[PDB]
This record gives sequence, C-alpha cells and structure tokens, in this order.
Amino acid sequence: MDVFLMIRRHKTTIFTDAKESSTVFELKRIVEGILKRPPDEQRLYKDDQLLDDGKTLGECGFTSQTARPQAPATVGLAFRADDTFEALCIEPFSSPPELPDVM
Amino acid sequence: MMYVKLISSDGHEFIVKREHALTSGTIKAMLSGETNEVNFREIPSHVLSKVCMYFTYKVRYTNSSTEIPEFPIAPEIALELLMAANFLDC
Amino acid sequence: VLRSVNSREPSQVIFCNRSPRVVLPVWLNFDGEPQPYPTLPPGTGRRIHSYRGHLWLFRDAGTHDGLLVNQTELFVPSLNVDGQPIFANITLPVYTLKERCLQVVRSLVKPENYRRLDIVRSLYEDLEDHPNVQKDLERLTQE
Ligand SMILES: COCCOc1cc(-c2scnc2C)ccc1CNC(=O)[C@@H]1C[C@@H](O)CN1C(=O)[C@@H](c1cc(C)no1)C(C)C
Repeated sequence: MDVFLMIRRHKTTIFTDAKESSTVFELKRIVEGILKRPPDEQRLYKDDQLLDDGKTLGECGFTSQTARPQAPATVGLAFRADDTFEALCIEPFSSPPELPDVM
Repeated sequence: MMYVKLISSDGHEFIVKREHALTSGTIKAMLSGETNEVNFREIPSHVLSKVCMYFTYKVRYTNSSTEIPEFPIAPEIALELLMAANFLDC
Repeated sequence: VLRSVNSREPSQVIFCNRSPRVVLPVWLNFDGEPQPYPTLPPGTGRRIHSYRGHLWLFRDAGTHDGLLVNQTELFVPSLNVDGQPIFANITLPVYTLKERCLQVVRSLVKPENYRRLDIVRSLYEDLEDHPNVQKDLERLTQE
C-alpha cells in the first residue's frame, strides 16, 4: 500500500512515495540517492519524534489513509554536521495573502 | 529514477520525479530548452508546494479505476494557484 | 450524431455515484436533446430502467462540471448477461489544476464580481465560460 510523503529539511522538500511495509532505513536510502548523504548521516522524524531504522512506515504512523497523493505526510530530516547532528529544522511555506472582499 | 528541482519565489526547493514535473508543458520547455533546476520568480512556496501535490495526484489517479478523491484547494490560495496553473499549462 | 438509438430493448443499469458531487444524469433523447433525470446525492446508487443503444452523460447538478462514467464521457447501456445489471460507475475526472482552480473560484465569487478579481482578462473569460452540456455535445460532435 503506497504512502505519499514530503521529506523536509530547512528549505528542501522531497516529494516521493513508498510502501507502508517499507522501513525507515529504506527511506534513508531513497534520501541518499537524492541529497547524496548516507543513512548514518541522516535522522528521520514524524513531528518531534526520531524514527527507528527497523520500523516500517506504517508502524511510524505513515498510513495510506494519512499520507495521500493530494495531501502527503511530512517526514522531518536532519543531517549530521561533522561530529553532531543538527537540530530538526523545517522552514515553513509562505503565508497566503488575505482573501479578497469578493471571495 | 530522475528527479528535478523546482524553486519557489521565496527560495524553497521542491524535488519531484522528472515524470511528474513533465505534467506541465511549460516546465518541460524550461528543462529541455543548474541543468534539472527551474526557478519560479512569480510562484511562492504556498502555491508551488500545492502544484507538486497536484502532479502526484494527477500521476496517481490518471486512468485509474480506484475512486478518485477531490483535489483540495484552500480558498486563500485559489487565485494564485489559478495563475500558476495557467502559466504551467496543467 | 449524438443521440439514443430507439432499440426498445430494455437494459437495466445501476447508476453508482462514486464521487463527492450531487450527480445530474442526462439522457440524450432520440433527437439529440439533453434530458435531465433525478439527481443522485454523493456515494449513493440507483437501479434504473434504460435501453440498449441509449446515450447518457453525468454532471455535477449544481455547477455542471463534467464527470466520468466507466472512465469515459458517455455511457451506453449494453446487453445484460444472465440478468446482471450494467454498472455505470460515476467518478470525478482528474481535472486539470486550472479547471479545478476555476471551479473553486466560481464557488467563492458571485458571477457579478469576476471582473473585480486581480487576474488577466483571459482568466475572467475562462471563469465566465461555465461548464455546460450543449458546449460539450458540440465538442463531442466535432470529434
Ligand atoms: C419509473 O418512474 C419514473 C422515474 O423514471 C426513471 C428515473 C430514473 C432515475 S435517474 C436517477 N434517479 C432515477 C430514479 C431513470 C430512469 C427512469 C425511467 N426510465 C426512463 O425514463 C428511460 C431512461 C432512458 O433510457 C429513456 N427512458 C425511457 O423510458 C424512454 C423510452 C421508452 C422506450 C421504449 N424507449 O425509450 C422514454 C422517456 C421515451
């Protein structure tokens, strides 16, 4: 069962899909192919919670019912900077303007 | 698997599958004119993120028999998203 | 060209609304005239009596947005095999992002105030060109 995700770090957002049965480590291998950072230099999160490599995406709360193509679930990403991992930081998207009077 | 980077007016970088981005004929022309990066000086991240969700939704549900859900659009972004969709031809 | 064949051969159909819209079924009569039939609320189905060779199309009853039936524009009732009714699965199409945006904007702004929106003139005309059956019948005729 496919889950649709947004892997987000700072001002980077990766749009990708994965199996609900696939693991956090397998998702780190996906990120490695894109951002060129090995899985040992990555930390994946669901909100403020660090995810375990051996856990499936379904076990981490990424279910097909909550990670939809039109409304994907967010996976936080933090990279290892030399000795220590940076704090999880996700830059918010811009704020829409005020709705015009006619709307 | 080839990916492309779509950069919003406010500097957010969206990495999407090349096949998904090619939903837009305008994007296809900007890629086949770094090398797999397109900058959108007029499209902010609250609009460009939604365009990427549209590409995922479109590729997933096109020619599909599994009941199609509504593509959600918040009223606050509808006007700029309409303009982006018109420029992108999608 | 687009009209029902007067076969007089019954064909039992299930109109199954697998969309979030209120559905307006439209029968193309023997002269090609669109005839509206009772509406179907979202997620509901109806067993209806139709005929082989007859032509149907389905729209959102409030806005006239086009819908798909068995993945295509037109539904033609066929031969019932072993008394099984034909399913007419009505679904939302994958609208273009532009058409989907035009739908959302039309639902928030009164037609009088389309001209007050800060958009290019072509987009005002796109908003005013509301979905319609006659326009689609002419599009489908030319094709
Ligand atoms: C039977 O009581 C009135 C209701 O009739 C109906 C309601 C519905 C719908 S569509 C959504 N909800 C409902 C309930 C659908 C069908 C019907 C009745 N069924 C019909 O009206 C069918 C549908 C279409 O094929 C034309 N037709 C005919 O009967 C035509 C006909 C007769 C012969 C001979 N050849 O064509 C007639 C109008 C000239």
